Amino acid sequence: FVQTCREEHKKKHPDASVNFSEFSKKCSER
DNA sequence: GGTTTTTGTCTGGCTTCACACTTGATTTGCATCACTGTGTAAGACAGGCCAG
Repeated sequence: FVQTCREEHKKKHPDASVNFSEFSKKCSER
């Protein structure tokens, strides 16, 4: 799932390179 | 069902090779040479059963 989540968020966060720990937490929380 | 494991996910900044291009003198790869001895089998041949 995590790849798809991050791919969707590529536009959600306009140009940010997101953290590993926090992105894990977010994909986890959904 | 809980309790245990495998195997993924997301980045980048890292380390470690391969490739890039040239020249010409080495080094390798590979097929070939000339050549007889040896096995195999295509011949020839004397031989002996038997009939006129």
